[PDB]
Amino acid sequence: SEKEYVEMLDRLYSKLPQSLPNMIILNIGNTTIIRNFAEYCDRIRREDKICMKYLLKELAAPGNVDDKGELVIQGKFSSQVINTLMERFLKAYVECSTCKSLDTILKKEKKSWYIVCLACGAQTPVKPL
Amino acid sequence: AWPKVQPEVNIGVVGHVDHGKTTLVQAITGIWTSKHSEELKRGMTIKLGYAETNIGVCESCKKPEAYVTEPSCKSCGSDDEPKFLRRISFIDAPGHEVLMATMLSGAALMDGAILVVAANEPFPQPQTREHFVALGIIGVKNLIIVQNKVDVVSKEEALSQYRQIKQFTKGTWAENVPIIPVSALHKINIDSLIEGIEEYIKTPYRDLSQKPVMLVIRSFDVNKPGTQFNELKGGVIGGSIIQGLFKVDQEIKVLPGLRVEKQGKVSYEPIFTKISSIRFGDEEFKEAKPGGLVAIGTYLDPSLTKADNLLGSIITLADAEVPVLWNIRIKYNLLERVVGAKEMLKVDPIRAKETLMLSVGSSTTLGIVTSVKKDEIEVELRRPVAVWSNNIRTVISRQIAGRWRMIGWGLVEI
RNA sequence: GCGGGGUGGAGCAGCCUGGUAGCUCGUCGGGCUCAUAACCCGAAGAUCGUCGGUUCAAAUCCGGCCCCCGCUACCA
Ligand SMILES: Nc1nc2c(ncn2[C@@H]2O[C@H](COP(=O)(O)OP(=O)(O)NP(=O)(O)O)[C@@H](O)[C@H]2O)c(=O)[nH]1
Ligand SMILES: [Mg+2]
Ligand SMILES: [Mg+2]
Repeated sequence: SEKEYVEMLDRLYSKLPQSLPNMIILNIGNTTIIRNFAEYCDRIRREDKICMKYLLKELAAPGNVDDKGELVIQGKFSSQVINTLMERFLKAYVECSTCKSLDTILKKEKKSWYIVCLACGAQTPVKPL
Repeated sequence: AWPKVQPEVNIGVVGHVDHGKTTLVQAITGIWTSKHSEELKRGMTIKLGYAETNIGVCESCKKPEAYVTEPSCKSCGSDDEPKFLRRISFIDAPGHEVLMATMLSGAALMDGAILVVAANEPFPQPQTREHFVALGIIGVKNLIIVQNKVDVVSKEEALSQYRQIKQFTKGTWAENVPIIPVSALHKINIDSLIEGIEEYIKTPYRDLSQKPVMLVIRSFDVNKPGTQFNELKGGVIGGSIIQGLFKVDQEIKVLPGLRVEKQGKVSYEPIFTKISSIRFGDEEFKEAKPGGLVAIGTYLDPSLTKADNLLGSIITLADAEVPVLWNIRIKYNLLERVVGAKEMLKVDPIRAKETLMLSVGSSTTLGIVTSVKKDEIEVELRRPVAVWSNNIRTVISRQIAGRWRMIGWGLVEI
């Protein structure tokens, strides 16, 4: 068992010294088209069932996700207003308390929905909605 | 999403000064074990710390980078959520010599050990012997040896010290303790280190049958400066459970606990209470199972508990019974050399009226001997120790030039 | 809880009751003595941490701020 050091050193000698996608909300007719929703919330492990949970209540308009991952909204809205609206998801569930890394995920449970942070792991008392 | 499971295993992180110990526990957990201001301001380990993490393995990816301790697999490039195994924690010891006795406490708690060696100090450093024999007196022969800080030392010098330490393995209880090269800062090869903890250090078979005992290591008054009288929480006593388990609203006693004045002489008072909280890090569990330090707050006043007053005491069920003897007998076999010593002289056998230091589990005492026999002694103590089992692992030292270096291994026959 | 010290080579006075930056060990010069120490006299030395308000007018009333800080501990 002398090889238990050699290769481990050889690959020890190979380790020596994400951002928000620019959501472009456009409108044609009475709809809302986006560009990179297959890699906007899937950059932070956000389901298509859970990302359209609070937005349906905050816009009061029906809608669903597509097969590619894009999100279609029924209604006319500007670009930088969707974020100012969905702040109650962008700050209430996908942030942390001491790291501010944005690399966080939500949990689904039987009594509350927690904030699993891949920087620290800090949660808060909140009830899913 | 990943379950919330308390740790089921402890691992002793021991080694000499500047070895990369606290930075190793940072390499595994992401958090450090320097928690009192002096520890930072002096930059050396004075006391034992705590740190926690999980383990998940990506069933698809190759070994070992996928062995990451968070609900993610992205370091191996996979989208899958890894298989969870456990939640793993450590006992971060000091390297200093006036501070050695402390880690002996933790030696009675760990279910494993990762021992570090300095590639960038002359080997074998004196105190390394003392750590090795600490593990050998307590008897946790399960050891993972590591050479550290390899980024300044070349691969040939690393090989030479690897041969030195492969040799350090042969001829003792540790013939096959392995060496997996990592560096504690740059986060190199730590995946293979986690794999090593897993494979070679498994959690023992648990005994949920014996009277649940809690071995105190620390305690605090969480009542912050400015705490008004409406929200007063009890004083937390933290340790690790080894045999049995603890539950919410369990009726216990702290033993020995306080000193009080009794009958014209000195004695101690058994400290009775009801269990009000049991914590594992940042997760709230209603039961405490063995494996990992378990903090229990109760209906006790934290003035009796703040600032590590009761250091090392035991706590048992308020329907239990433990022998409390002011003067205890010991079967002690003497070390062949003084292990942490720069120059290893002989052991000068223990003569009557001498002063000796004991660490029982986590509790510590000074004592003077009253009846000196070759293998058996009866020593008068300044405080009675609680001996929950037969012939418990005490660790014994005599004072050398102001540094209490060990002299043998002892057994209290109750 | 946030607050204090901000000033000759120095040590602190010195506020509220605003117009001498105040006394002492020190520093150079002169007296007294046969000469030295002690004792008497004269000058030199910060010009108040700094912007700003009050104020005819400010260490002196205080605020903004730059520095030194300062009574204080892991909060399972
Ligand atoms: N480059 C490098 N520096 C390290 C590593 N581990 C620790 N250091 C740094 O080197 C110095 C000494 O290491 P230290 O962290 O004290 O290791 P230690 O064994 O825990 N020392 P002690 O237990 O006495 O407190 C510190 O400045 C520390 O940040 C490592 O793996 N690589
Ligand atoms: Mg250390
Ligand atoms: Mg004279």
